[PDB]
Amino acid sequence: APKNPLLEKRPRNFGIGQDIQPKRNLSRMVKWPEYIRLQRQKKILRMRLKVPPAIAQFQYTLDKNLAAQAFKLLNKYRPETKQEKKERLLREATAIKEGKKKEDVSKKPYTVKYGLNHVVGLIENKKASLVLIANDVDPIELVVFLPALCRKMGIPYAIIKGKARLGTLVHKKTAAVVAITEVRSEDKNELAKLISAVKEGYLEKVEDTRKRWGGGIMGFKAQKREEKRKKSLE
Amino acid sequence: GALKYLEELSKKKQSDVVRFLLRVRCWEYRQLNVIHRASRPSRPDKARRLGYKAKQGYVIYRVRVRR
Amino acid sequence: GRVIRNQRKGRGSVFTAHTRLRKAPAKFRPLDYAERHGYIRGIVKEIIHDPGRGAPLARVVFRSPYKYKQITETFIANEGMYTGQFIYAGKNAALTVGNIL
Amino acid sequence: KTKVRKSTTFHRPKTLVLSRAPKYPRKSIPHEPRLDEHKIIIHPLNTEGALKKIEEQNTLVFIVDVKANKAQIKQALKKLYDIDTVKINTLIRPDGTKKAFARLTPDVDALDIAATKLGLV
RNA sequence: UUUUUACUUAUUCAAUGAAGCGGGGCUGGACUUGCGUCCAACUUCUGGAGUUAAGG
RNA sequence: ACUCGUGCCCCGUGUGGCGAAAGGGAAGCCGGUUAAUAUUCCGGCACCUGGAUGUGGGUUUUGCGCGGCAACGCAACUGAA
Ligand SMILES: [Mg+2]
Ligand SMILES: [Mg+2]
Ligand SMILES: [Mg+2]
Ligand SMILES: [Mg+2]
Ligand SMILES: [Mg+2]
Ligand SMILES: [Mg+2]
Ligand SMILES: [Mg+2]
Ligand SMILES: [Mg+2]
Ligand SMILES: [Mg+2]
Ligand SMILES: [Mg+2]
Repeated sequence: APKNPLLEKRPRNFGIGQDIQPKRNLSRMVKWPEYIRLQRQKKILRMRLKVPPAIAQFQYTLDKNLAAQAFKLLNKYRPETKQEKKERLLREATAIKEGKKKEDVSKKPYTVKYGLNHVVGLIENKKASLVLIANDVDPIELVVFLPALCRKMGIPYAIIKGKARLGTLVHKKTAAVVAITEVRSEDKNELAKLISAVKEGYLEKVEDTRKRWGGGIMGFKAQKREEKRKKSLE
Repeated sequence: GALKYLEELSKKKQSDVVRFLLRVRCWEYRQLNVIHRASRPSRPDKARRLGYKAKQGYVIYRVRVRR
Repeated sequence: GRVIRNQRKGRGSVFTAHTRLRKAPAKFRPLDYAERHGYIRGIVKEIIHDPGRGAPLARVVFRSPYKYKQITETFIANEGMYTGQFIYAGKNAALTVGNIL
Repeated sequence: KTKVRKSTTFHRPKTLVLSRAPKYPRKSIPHEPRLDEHKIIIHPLNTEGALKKIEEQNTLVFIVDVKANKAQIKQALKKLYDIDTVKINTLIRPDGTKKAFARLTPDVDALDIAATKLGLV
């Protein structure tokens, strides 16, 4: 059906001083609450300041593919749950009620190692075969020495993304560090492949970038100003 | 344990890493309220040494005072 | 000796400025996008006497660029300004008496 | 990735609020209704001027509790003597007690009410 | 080593309802010849009105 | 918006209290009456505020009155943000 003659256009000229401005997105300049403001300014300040290498080495994290491979291996060795422990204890109870000694019904467990002090002791005694350190430990101090400790003890390490990721791997909220020491023979080859891949695809690339200071990157407007200055000079 | 390493690192208050962390945390605490609840101790080794435990009933409060 | 009168004046109390008959401070519009980039038009509604001030003040009404309301400002009246006069405030405002540039 | 904000001001989002569901009452026995009719109405006034208006105006004068209001006095009179009033005036005497002039309805005789229920003659 | 002037994130000041800041690119132009650059974004006759969008 | 409180949808720049018996402010007059109160009681005659729903009247049925040149009038004679 053709449009009736009495429908027409009323375009609005939003120029200065001749129409009320439309309701546009003003999300770039909202007065955010103080906690949000501090949260963003904290990251801005860490980017602005020169970061010493010991802290700056933590922005180079494991790639997505390597992290996926590592978690594919680790999900076979995540620790036992409460129900699994209860069932194991129940069957051990039936065993020693029958008179058969404990650790006869159950076998030696292979599980991923977590807990900061436990992991540190493991790599100090060289029992740890691979170490994965969370990249976002609130007090980096707790883990700032871990790459140096692993290098000193000659143990492959990788700074991996996700403290919460390690936590859900290990049935906690956060873990902040994870170590694998021994695996079963059916995936010792998988462990060797993961160790070699982690080595040659993270450590060799970060061998040099881990030694330099964290960038004193300026803001967007400052970067544009410097670009304009250089272009005008040249 | 990592707390021995933390104790040794906390002595090096003039080092670059500790100086950077102190400067940034000082800015953050200055932006925060004069007295405010802290979710966790920013010095876990020092807190545990002074008697802090990670269980319900233990609280950390951060306070700044005029100098 | 005593605290002298000049010292006492800074305490406030009986030496505070009188403010009941003063209706609003004489200030320009807040510097906004319209005043920065083009101009905005306002209408002079009245020329009022402000007690304690030798100069008269001008009440000028503007439209809000972002809302349907209208905003009344209180300027220091420049001599020659009159009720019902259009004044213009902005970068591109004409160079006439009463315009804010 | 971020929501559109048409206003440059941030408001605290509205969150769910729950009414109190205590697992123990703070007090076990709710108090009985204080200031019942027996406390509201104390005794009739039998002075000269109090008895004069019983005949001249069909009103009864009572001494009532100081914290009782006109509605409470009316309800107490209705419950205690089956008395219906058209209006009640109140004052607080210099001795601290409240005096109430309750005018009865025209169909009921204050003299008979006083004689039969109030013991006044 | 001493002085000078550069950076912005410490720190300090000011404004606002924290609305249009900084880069561009679409158009409009005006200035120039190895077709190349600069500017701008639509309100000034009138003591009216302008909001809860028309349209594609 | 549901049988049922709890499901949503819009607006937002603000977001306390006390402080006047002479400032601001809803509405009561006359006559009579007591030993002592009265613009408070009694009689007559009124007014204001708030809440409810009626009778009549008015207006309309694709709609929300009519008149006067006009100043305006008439008993009403829809009206969110
Ligand atoms: Mg806790
Ligand atoms: Mg002195
Ligand atoms: Mg009274
Ligand atoms: Mg053209
Ligand atoms: Mg008050
Ligand atoms: Mg008064
Ligand atoms: Mg009366
Ligand atoms: Mg009367
Ligand atoms: Mg009424
Ligand atoms: Mg009708």
